Amino acid sequence: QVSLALVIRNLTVFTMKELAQYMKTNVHTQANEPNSAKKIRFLQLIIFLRTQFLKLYVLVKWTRTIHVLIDLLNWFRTTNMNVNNCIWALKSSLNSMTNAK
Amino acid sequence: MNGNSTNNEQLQQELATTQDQVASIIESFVELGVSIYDFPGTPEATKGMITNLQRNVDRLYKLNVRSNDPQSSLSKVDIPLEVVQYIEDGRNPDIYTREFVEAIRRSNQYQRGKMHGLKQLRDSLADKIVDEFPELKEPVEDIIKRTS
Amino acid sequence: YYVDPETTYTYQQPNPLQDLISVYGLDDISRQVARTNLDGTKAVKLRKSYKNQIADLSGKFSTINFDWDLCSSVLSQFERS
Repeated sequence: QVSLALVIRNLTVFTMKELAQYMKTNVHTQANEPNSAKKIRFLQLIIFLRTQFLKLYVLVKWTRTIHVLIDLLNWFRTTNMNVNNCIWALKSSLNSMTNAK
Repeated sequence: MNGNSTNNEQLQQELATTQDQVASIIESFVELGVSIYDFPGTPEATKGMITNLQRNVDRLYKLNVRSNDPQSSLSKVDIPLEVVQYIEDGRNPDIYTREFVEAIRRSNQYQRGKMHGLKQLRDSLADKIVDEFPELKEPVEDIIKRTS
Repeated sequence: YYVDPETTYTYQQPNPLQDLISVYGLDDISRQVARTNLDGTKAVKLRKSYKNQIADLSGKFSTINFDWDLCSSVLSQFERS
């Protein structure tokens, strides 16, 4: 099982680590690089983090709509491959027992 | 019945609050990007940029803190990996559900048809075993009682 | 030989013959995202991915230990230069 709180925790830790790494890289980057490139890179990183947080927002909205269809869906899938496994087991049993025929 | 309704209302309110906070965070990030793109370099603009960064950091920290509260309902519900693979493709997420529910319904129809077929199979077999072998008629009905 | 009156097999629960959707009152979401309405007409246009759930938000989605104060000051100094 995975909790939405654990997704929030890991995503926020990853965002903090990425921001810290970007800040450190900007710190030890030589000043000869133009500030425009650094600003563009920071904007791109902010856009990526915003996209990740918007994916999380979609997971929040999904969980707000949500489990009923997912429970029925999983139960029907379990029945389906249980039937398939029963068929395969029957075929294997006949293949094995044909020798004893 | 009332407890389930109360727990659903709490979970809906907590997720609406979470949605509003994340939407505010996204709007603040959009404003931050707009300010960065159109930054004039004035000290007032720099102070506004610092304030916006601090507000974004505080909002992100608040989103994490409440979500780890043991009294929050936000922990109550996994995510499908097939959905995580499909969702990037620039669209409105309905064909994965349509086609997979169609497969589910096909499997259910196959199950029902095979159940009906097996039922008629064993009914006919019991009838004929009774017919040509009356002496075994009594266990056969018990067999039905053993199956049905 | 194997006829054991003490060995009784119960019905599998839930019974697949019955309407398994309505066993636990699970028809609301199924009706919400059903393929077709009660009249058979298409309800909503169908697609694959999360993009249209973010269209209401502003933007153009064409393609789809730590000292915060020190970093903010560094960014301010870099921008003011």
